[PDB]
Amino acid sequence: TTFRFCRDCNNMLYPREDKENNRLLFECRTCSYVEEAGSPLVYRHELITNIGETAGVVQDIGSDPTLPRSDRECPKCHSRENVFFQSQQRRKDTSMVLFFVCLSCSHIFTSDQKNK
Amino acid sequence: LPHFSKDDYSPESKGFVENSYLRGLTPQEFFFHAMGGREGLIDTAVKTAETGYIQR
Amino acid sequence: DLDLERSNRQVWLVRLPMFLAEKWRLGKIRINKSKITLLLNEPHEYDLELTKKVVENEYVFTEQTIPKKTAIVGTVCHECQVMPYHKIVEQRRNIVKLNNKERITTLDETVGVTMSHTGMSMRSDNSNFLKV
Amino acid sequence: FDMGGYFIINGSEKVLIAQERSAGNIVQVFKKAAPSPISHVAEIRSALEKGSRFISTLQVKLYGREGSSARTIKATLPYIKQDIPIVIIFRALGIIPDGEILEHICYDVNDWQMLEMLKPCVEDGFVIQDRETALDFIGRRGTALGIKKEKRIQYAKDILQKEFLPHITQLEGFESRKAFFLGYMINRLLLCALDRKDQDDRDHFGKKRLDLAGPLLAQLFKTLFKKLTKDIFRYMQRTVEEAHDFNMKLAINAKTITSGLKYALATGNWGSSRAGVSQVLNRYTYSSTLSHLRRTNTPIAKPRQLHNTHWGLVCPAETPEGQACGLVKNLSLMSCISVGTDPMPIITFLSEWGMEPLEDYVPHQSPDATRVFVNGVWHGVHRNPARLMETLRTLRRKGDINPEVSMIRDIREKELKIFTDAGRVYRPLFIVEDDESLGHKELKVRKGHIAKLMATEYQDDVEEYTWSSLLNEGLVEYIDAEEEESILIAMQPEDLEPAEVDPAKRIRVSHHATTFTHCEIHPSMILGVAASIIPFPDHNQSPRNTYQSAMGKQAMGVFLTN
Amino acid sequence: FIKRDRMRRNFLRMREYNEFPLRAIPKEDLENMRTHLLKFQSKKKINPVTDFHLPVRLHRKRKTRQLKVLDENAKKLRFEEFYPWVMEDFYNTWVGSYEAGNSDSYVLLSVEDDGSFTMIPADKVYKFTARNKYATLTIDEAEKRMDK
Amino acid sequence: LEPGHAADQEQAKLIRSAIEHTTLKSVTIASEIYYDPDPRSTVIPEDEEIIQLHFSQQSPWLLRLELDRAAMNDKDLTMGQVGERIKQTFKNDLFVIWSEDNDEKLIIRCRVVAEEDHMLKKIENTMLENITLRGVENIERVVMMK
Amino acid sequence: DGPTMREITETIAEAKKKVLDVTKEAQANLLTAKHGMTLRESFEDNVVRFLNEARD
Amino acid sequence: DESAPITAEDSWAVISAFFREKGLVSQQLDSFNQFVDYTLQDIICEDSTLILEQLAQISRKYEISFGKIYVT
Ligand SMILES: [Zn+2]
Ligand SMILES: [Zn+2]
Repeated sequence: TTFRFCRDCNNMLYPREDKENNRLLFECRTCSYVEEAGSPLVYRHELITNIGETAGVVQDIGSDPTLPRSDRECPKCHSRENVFFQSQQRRKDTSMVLFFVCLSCSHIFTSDQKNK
Repeated sequence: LPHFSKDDYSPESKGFVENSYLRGLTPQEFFFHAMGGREGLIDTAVKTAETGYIQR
Repeated sequence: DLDLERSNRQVWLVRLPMFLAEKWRLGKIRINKSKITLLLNEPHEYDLELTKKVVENEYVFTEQTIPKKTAIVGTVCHECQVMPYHKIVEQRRNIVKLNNKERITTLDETVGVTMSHTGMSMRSDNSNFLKV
Repeated sequence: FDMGGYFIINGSEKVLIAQERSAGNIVQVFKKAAPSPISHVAEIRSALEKGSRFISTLQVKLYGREGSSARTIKATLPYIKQDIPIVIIFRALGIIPDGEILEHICYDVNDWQMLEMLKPCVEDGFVIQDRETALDFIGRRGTALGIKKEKRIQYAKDILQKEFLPHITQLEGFESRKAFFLGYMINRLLLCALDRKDQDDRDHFGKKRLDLAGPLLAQLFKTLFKKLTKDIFRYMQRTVEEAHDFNMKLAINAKTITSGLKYALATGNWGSSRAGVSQVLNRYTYSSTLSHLRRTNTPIAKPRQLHNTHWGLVCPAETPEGQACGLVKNLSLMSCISVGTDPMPIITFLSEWGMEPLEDYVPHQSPDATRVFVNGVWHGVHRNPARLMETLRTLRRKGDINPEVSMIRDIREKELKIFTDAGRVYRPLFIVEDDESLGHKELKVRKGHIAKLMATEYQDDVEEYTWSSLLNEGLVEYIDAEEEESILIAMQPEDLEPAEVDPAKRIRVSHHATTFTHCEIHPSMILGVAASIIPFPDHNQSPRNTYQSAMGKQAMGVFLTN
Repeated sequence: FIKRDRMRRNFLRMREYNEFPLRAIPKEDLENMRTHLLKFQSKKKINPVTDFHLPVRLHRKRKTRQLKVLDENAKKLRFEEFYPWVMEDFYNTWVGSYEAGNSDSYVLLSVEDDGSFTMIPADKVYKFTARNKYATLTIDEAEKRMDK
Repeated sequence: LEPGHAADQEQAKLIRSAIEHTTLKSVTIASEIYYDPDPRSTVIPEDEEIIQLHFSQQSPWLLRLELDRAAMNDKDLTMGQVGERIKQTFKNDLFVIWSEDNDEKLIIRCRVVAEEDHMLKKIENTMLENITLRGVENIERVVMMK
Repeated sequence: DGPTMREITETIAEAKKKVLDVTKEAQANLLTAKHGMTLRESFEDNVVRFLNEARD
Repeated sequence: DESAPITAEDSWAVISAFFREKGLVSQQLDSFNQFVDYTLQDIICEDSTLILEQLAQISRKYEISFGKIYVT
C-alpha cells in the first residue's frame, strides 16, 4: 500500500524486520539499499470498495453535451448551473446517489440527505 | 437511445408506451415494440424447436 | 582509441517543420530576454519555444566486435522546437491532403487485335529470355 | 427501372449477399464464468490494413479467481507454446526496471489498487531481471526449431519485432511504442478487473464490419494472383532446369483467374469456409428485388434479438421467419456502407499542430494528455484536444476529409478513436448549431438552400445545387454506430428545436434537452424497403409488419418492362 | 391528409535583444563524421562523461535451380549493422540501442565561442542504457530456480 | 415450521439464524497488517484502550481487521463468539484479541508464536474464506413468507 | 369518449407522478430495499408495478 | 425569408436529393467500382516480383514483375 522504489535499482522495497534495533525497514533485495520506516502499516486489503464511483472527472466535464443539466445551487458558490451524474463505480450493489458537479468552482457535491 | 439524456430513469425513456394504436406510436416506442415482437417470434421458434424434440 | 574531445560544448536540439527542414537537408536568431525568434534570409521569423529547460543525461557524439573511431562532441544544453504570411502555409497544409493515384486504363481498341496478341499469333521469339 | 447491382454468370443473375464479420485492432476484454483459472481475457485480433490477411491474435490472460491471492498476469505469444508473464515480455522489449513498468501500465500514482495487484508480476519479474535472459527465456520457451541458442535469441528478438503485434509496423526499433501499447492493454485488463468498467459488448453494431464485392473479390483475386505468380515461377524453374526454350503462352495461364472468378461467382462458395454468398436474383416483383439486393447476411449475447444499435441502420420489421430469423438483416432506406480511405494524410496533419509522438510520452510529465487513436493504432497524445477536435471537425465538414471517416471522442475514457476502415454502416443526419442570430439553437440548413435545391430539381436555368453542394457547405453529415454514442439526435425539427392540444394526436416527449448536436432527417427512413410499403405501420403491431414484410417479397406484379 | 402531388404547378407558379547569425557548416565535415544523439536510461540526473572517468571506450560488439525472396536497401543496411556499441572504462557499462522513430526532423544548434551557432542535421539517435549495475545472472540456474 | 410455533416471526428468525450460512468475510469492512514488535505494547494510539482492557515470545507482526456493525446486526453476531470461533479454529498458535460491541469501531487483532507478513497473508485467506460463523452449508437468503 | 380519455390521461399521469416520486426518493438514497433484492431491482419492480397498474 | 427555419414536410425534398444522387443500390456499385479502380492495382503491385535463382560453375538470376494492370 503506497510503497516506494529503490534508488538506481527502481525496484520495489520489500519490508525487512530490524531485529537489532527492533524496527521496520524497507529493503531492495537486488542491492544494499535499505531505508528506514516512517509508518508501521504495510498491507491494507480494504474489502468493501467505495472508491471509483466518482471516477473520470476532468476539467472539461462542463462541455459535455450528452450530460444533463440541473437547477440546484451549489453549497459553496451558490451557482444553479451544474451537471449531475451518478456513481462511476459499476457494480450490482451500487447506489443511485447523484453527484452534482458545479460549472463554476468545479466542486463535487452530492445529493445524499442521509450521509454527507 | 441517442435521442435522450444519460442516466435517465424516467419511465417514458425506459420503454413505456403511453400512446395507443388508435393515435399511432412514437419512433422511440415503435422501436421497442419491434424489439418485443422479434423477441416473441424468436421465443416461439425456440419453444417449437424444443417442443418437437420433447415430443419425439 | 576512443577519445572525448571536450563535451563542454553546448548544443541545442531543434524539431523543425518539414519544408524548412528538407530545405536545410541561413538566418539570424534573435534572443529576447524568455522569448527568442529567427530571422531567415529572403524569410519568415520563427519563435522557438523552450521545450525542455533541464535536459541532462543527453549528449552528442560522432563517428569517423569491430571497434571504430569514436569522438565525443558536446552536452545537450536545451530542448527546443521551432514554432511558426501564415495563411499560405495553412493553405499548403490543406493542399497536402489532395494526393491521389491513377486509375486503371481501359484499352479502347477493336479487341480483335489484343485478342489476336493473346493466343497463337504466328509470332514467336522476338525476345531473349530463358533461351539457353 | 432496372436497378442493376448484380452479376450474370451462365445466363443466371447472381447476387453477392453482404457478409458480416467483427472488426480488428481493438482491445477487448471479457469475463469467464467457468471454473477456469482465468478470470478475464484481453483479446485483440491484430492484422494489417492491406495484404497477407493476418489471423494472429494476441491474448493477455489474468489468472486467479476473485478472493484468492497471487493473481498473476500471463499473456500468450504467437509461435510460443506456453504463456509468458507480461513483465518478462517487458524485459524482452528493452525495459528492465519495474518502476517504469508500473509507470507504463498504471498512469496514476495516486491509485494503489492496480499497483497492489501488480505485485506478483513484479515478483516473477524479479526472478528474471535481465533483458538477455528474457530473450533467452522466450527463445527456450517456444519454437524449438532454432536448436542453436545464438540464433534463437536473435530469432526471438525478430519475433518480437515482426510477428509480435503485426499492426502499427513490423520494423526494428519500435519496441518502446509496443511497450506503451502493451501497458495500455494491461491497464484495460486490470481496469476491467477492478469493476470500474463493464465487459466489452460485442453486439454493438459500430464494432461490426460488412463485406460487399470489394473485400470478397480482394481476398479472392489476392489468392488467385498468388497462385498465378507461383505457377509462373514453377514454369520458370522447369524451363531453366530442363534446359529448353521459353514461351509466354505456357508460363502465364488465364484459366486460373478465369476459373477462379467464374467458379467463385458461379457457386455459393467463395473459395467450406463460406457458403450461401451468391444467390439467384428474386424477380417476383420490384420490391422483392429492392429488398433482395439490400439484404445482408450474418454467419452463424443473442445475435437474433434486435439490438439498440440497429436504429436507422437495420430495419426493425423486415426479417424472415424460421431458422434464419434475425440472422438475415435489411438495410434501412438511407443506410450505406463505407469504402475506406487513407489514414496517412490525417496522421501527417496531426503532427503539425504539436501531436507528441508516443515514444516521447511520460505519464509523470503529462498526466492530463489526451491519447490519439487512428484505426486502433496509438500514435501519440496531445495536450489540447479541444482546439484540435474543433479543427478536425471544421475541416471534416468543409469536405476536405472524406465524410465516411467517423471520429469519436470518449471523454470519460479520455480517448479519441478515428475509424476510416471499410465496412462501417452510416446514415446521413442534419447538423444543429446553437450559436445563431435568433438567440437559440437552429439548424444549419435554411430556406434559401431549400429554394435553390428545389429550383435545380424542378428545373431539370440550373444552379448545380445538389446533395454534394449541401454536404460541402457543412449542412449534413454521415454518422455510423460508433459516433452515434457521442451525439444527441432530435426526431422532428420543428417540434424539439424551438422552446415552448387535440386529444386525437399522439403524446410526445418534451424539449428539456438543449445540447442537440444532430437532428433526424425523418423517422420513417428507419424502416427497410419491404416495410416501407406498409400504410400506417405505427397503428399496427410489429409482427404484422414483419409478416407483411415477408409477403411483400412474393406478390404478383410487373418487375420490368423488357 | 392527402399526398400533395401537384407541386409542379405550385413551383412553376411560384418560381534587451541579441541578434546572432546562423551558418551552414561545409559538407566536408558532414562527409567526414556522422552526428548521432545520446540519451541515458538510469534516471540519475547528472551522469556526465567526466564522471564516467577514463579511459572512455565506445566500440561496437547440391541444390539445382531454386527460388529467392527479395529485400530492399536502407532496411538491409540497417539490418546488417545489428551490433550495438558500448562505452566502458577498463567499472561502468553503457549499451545503446537504435531509436529510429526520433529521426524525422532534428537540427543541432552547436554553440561556439561567439554568439553565432552552427547547425548540423542529425543522422540518427540512440538510447544508451546503464548495464550491469548489480552484477548478477544465472541462465540455467534461473530456469531451474523458476520451477519451484 | 411446526404447528405449535406457527404464525411467529421471532422463532422463524431463530431458525433462519440457525441455518443461513454466514462467513467472517461477510462482516469484514477491511483488514490491515502492522509491524508491532513488542507483544503487549501497541504503537497505535487508539487501540490502546483495548490494550488497557483485553490484556488484564510471540510474532512481532500484527494482523488487524475491522467489522461492519450493520453486518453484526443483520447477521446476529458477538465479537466474543467470533473470537471463540477463531480460537477453536487455529487453537493456540494464533493469539487473538477483539474489540467490544460498545466500541464505535470494531477491531480484531492477532499474532503468532522468513518475513512474518507472508504467513499473516496466508492466515488472512483462511480467515475470510474458510471460517463460517454460523449456519449450515449451501444455504442463503432465507425469505420469510406468510 | 372524451371524459374517458381524460380519465385515462389522469390515470397515467398519477402513475407518472408516482414513478417520479419513487425516482426522487431513490436518487436521494431514502429507500431501503427488502430482503432478497437490491435497490435497483426493487425500484424497477415498483416502477413496472405502477405502470402495469395504470395500464390495467 | 431565406433564413427561416424549415418544417417537417420540407425534409422530404432533402430525401429526394439523396436518392437522386445515390440510388437504392449504390453501395454495391461504389464498392465494386472502388474494387476495380484501386484493389486491382493494389493486389497486382503488392506481390508482383518473383525471381529465379540460377546456379552455374558464375551465378545468374532472372526476374518477372507485374506493372499497371489493364481492364477491358
Ligand atoms: Zn536497489
Ligand atoms: Zn459550485
